Amino acid sequence: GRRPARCYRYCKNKPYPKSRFCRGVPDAKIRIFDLGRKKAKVDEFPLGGHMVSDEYEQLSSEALEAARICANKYMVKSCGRDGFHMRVRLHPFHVIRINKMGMRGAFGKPQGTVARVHIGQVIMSIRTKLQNEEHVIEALRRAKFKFPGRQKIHISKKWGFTKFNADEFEDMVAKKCLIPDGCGVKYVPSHGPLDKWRVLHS
Amino acid sequence: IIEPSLRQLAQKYNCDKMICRKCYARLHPRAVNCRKKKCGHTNNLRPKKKVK
Amino acid sequence: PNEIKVVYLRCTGGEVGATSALAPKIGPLGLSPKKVGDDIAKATGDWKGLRITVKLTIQNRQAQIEVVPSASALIIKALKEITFDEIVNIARQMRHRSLARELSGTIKEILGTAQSVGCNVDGRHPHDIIDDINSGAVECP
Amino acid sequence: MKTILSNQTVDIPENVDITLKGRTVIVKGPRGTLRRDFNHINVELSLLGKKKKRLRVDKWWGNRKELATVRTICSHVQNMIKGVTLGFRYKMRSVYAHFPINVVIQENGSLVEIRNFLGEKYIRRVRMRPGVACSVSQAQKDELILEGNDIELVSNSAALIQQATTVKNKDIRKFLDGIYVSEKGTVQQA
Amino acid sequence: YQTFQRIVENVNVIISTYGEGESGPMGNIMIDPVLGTVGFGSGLHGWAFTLKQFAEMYVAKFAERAKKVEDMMKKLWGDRYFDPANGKFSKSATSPEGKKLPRTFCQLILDPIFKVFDAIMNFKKEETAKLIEKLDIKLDSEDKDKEGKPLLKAVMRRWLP
Amino acid sequence: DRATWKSNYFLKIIQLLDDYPKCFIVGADNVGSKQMQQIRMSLRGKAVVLMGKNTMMRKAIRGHLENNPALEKLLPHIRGNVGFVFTKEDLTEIRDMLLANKVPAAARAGAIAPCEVTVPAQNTGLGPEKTSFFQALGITTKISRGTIEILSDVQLIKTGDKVGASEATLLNMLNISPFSFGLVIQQVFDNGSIYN
RNA sequence: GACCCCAGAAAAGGUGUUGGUUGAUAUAGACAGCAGGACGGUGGCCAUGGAAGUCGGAAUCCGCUAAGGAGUGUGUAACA
Ligand SMILES: [Mg+2]
Ligand SMILES: [Mg+2]
Ligand SMILES: [Mg+2]
Ligand SMILES: [Mg+2]
Ligand SMILES: [Zn+2]
Repeated sequence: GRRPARCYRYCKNKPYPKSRFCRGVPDAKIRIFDLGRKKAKVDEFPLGGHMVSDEYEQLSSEALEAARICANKYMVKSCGRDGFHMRVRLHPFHVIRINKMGMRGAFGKPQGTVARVHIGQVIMSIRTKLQNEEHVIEALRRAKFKFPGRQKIHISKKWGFTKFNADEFEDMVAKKCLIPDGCGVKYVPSHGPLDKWRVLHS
Repeated sequence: IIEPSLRQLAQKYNCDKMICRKCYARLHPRAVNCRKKKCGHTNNLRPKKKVK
Repeated sequence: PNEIKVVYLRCTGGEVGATSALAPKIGPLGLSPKKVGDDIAKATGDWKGLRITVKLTIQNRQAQIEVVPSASALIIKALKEITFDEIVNIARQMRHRSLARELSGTIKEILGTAQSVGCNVDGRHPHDIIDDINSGAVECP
Repeated sequence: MKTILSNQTVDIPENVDITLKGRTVIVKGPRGTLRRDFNHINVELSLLGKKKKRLRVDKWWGNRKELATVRTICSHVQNMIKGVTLGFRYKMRSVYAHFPINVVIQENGSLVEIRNFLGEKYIRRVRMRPGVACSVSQAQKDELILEGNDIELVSNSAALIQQATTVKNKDIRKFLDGIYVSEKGTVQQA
Repeated sequence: YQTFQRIVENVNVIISTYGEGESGPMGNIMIDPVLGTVGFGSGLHGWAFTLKQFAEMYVAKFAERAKKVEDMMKKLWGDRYFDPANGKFSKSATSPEGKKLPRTFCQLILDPIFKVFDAIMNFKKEETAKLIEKLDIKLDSEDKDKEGKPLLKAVMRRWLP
Repeated sequence: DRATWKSNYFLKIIQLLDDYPKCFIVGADNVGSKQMQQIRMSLRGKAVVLMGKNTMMRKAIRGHLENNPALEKLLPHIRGNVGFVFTKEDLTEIRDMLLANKVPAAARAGAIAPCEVTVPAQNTGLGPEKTSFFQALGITTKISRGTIEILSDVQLIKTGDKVGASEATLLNMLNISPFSFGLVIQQVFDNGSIYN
């Protein structure tokens, strides 16, 4: 019922999102993009591991769902159901068409959704305890088999999912350049009202 | 009714071995890679099943 | 053989049961007890313990003295129904004390750790007691 | 990577005498002579002393493929040495479940006759390699004593008997019967 | 002898463990070759024997007939050994010089059968001749002409019905 | 924790060897931990038994004891599976007390047997289900009194040979103690001295 | 194997060889071999037809220790 992924592997069709022009699009296979302990604050999960994809191709929505399940089964089995947070950093926005059965009026109707990646772009993200690095690489290594192209595993120097480096994360939090809320942190520039400096720092 | 000391002697040559999962090749008990090029010396090995 | 020696153990206690006990399988070795011996077997081993109560039985021709080896979890579960600090100390007094022990702080630690399944003195699990073992650590000798 | 030099040395006992003719080692131990050429490899062989009689091989710019042949040669020469001072004796037992395996040793221990293997009517005749003599031992109920000076020939003849008694079309985890090598020792036990 | 011992041991062990009626209500029930309760033979070849016949004939070649043969009945089975050169029994596993001897059962029961079987099976005609007269077996028809296994079929039946 | 443990053993051998001047060089033969468990307790009142890697000992009491020589005579003697028993009382008593604390070790499969044991002809008392074990070794046994019976004493195992797998377990059921050995002293030490 | 278009190949593997990156162990003696020991509470708790280290749910200690997991696998109905 679905064509092989080799028929839509390449980004050659001028991004075609679901809009008022492209209606009647079936729902994408992947609806959940965050798994594990999505509530762990910032500190228990300082280790962030990424799956970057070094090919300009498009990954389908069913492949994104399949790799997410594959990474969830392993991370739960090994690190524990509460020992990790997963974030699929790819959304299947592009819509692929199919010309069902000659060439007259060949413009196809939507059939599925894919996500287009670049040479440097993370597909999946896992934050967890520091001692789970080997388990994170293995979980990503297995989920990589569910994608058409070639991907790399990279242990990011940044603290968890936060955009700030792990070595300096603790000391700016200490001097309150960052405050923790939710899964990430809030940068606090020293250029706002002074009353907001004094409700902090006190 | 084979006496056990000779029974272990025969199993050493018939039973106690590893089998390649890709080409079924009979390999020594300590084999880690298959010795045959037809499978590409794969390390996917399994012990030979016992009759127990 | 001590005029009889049919030493074998059994893993029942508390409720009499008799039929529910595994005694019929263990009966033939002595050839003495049968059903009547089983009934008297649970009579002394009725209470303390009220639990699994593994006992080592020394034979008495027809009767069978049911001396119970003081198993750790057995005595711990028997006492627990909770501080029992002195009660865990006496529970750590009557049993054989081999433990591959050296001093009294050792046995207080080892018996203290065995009762992790059923906690320990009021609001503290029996491990943070194990580190700072000073109170009564030498109260047995 | 090419090593400057890979070499290793073997010691020669007093009783046995080794002479070199190119890459051809000849040993003159008490139990006969053993000769084996090595011209399929490129090493240099030398006798070092006149009193302790040391045999040395060198490799001189080999990669790891041909570095492995330095100790292969020395192992062979040691096998030559042991084969002429102590000889090779491959005891091997015959195990059978139901049908006894009857072995008849024909002329001067060079032909063996496997009769009742799995109760077949086919007689298996296997010819020992030259210089290898097989026999039926008196110590054990049923086992072959095939002795010799060359380990390659003795072990190959032992393999000829072992592969001759192979159960076909049956489960070989059962039907464990046949003749297999039990121990590999020497003669004179020294 | 070993496999015979293994079987009777296997029969005796299973009699005792389930047949709780040991010495008591029926006495000792276990089979024993020395007691005469076990026999050897082959229904296909129509010949069988027990320790009585060999002991009975050994005495004949050697009322009161009962008592003397039951003691030799005892001697045949078990670990008791017999020295052929000494020509007598011995409880020691080895002769005084140091020559270990076969046990009494294999020595004086199985050897004549093994000699009889091998002679006919290998068609050693002179040996069958010396054996039949040394064994004193009556020669009926149809066997003087037929050799081999059917002849072994005949001589064992006639000797040991 | 490896570096800490190794250093801790250095401190332990240092501050204990400073105290006890009398020692025996004692070899750990095929000696179970459980049976070492009881000698440690059995000597706990009198002495203390300590040992580890023989290289551990060698570097410990060669480079840190330049202050107290006469223990260099331990250096060529600490070889093989060797140990220290650290005693303060008379050597003669702990000598025979060590000899008195012997274990009736069983027969492990694969172990060599330096001692000879042979089962006599006695009534074992085992039930009528263990005959197949005596069958495996060729013992002719008929059952008497509902118990297994050895008709004639049969050789069990000769010195200097390998224990059979089915043989070794048979000795356990018979409860008869096979070859048994434990802690054995080789050399002694007291303020720069060695004896038998 | 052998040259733009071009006339044929992928994912995935290799203890075949070569180079490279990173980490670790090791005279306080690594690695691999050959040889010993591999304990007590405790057949640890809850589940049980029987689950004793090894079908499972959790907990992950203590003492002797050189070291021994309240267990890596084979094995057992459970043991052993
Ligand atoms: Mg198709
Ligand atoms: Mg297009
Ligand atoms: Mg070699
Ligand atoms: Mg078939
Ligand atoms: Zn293969």
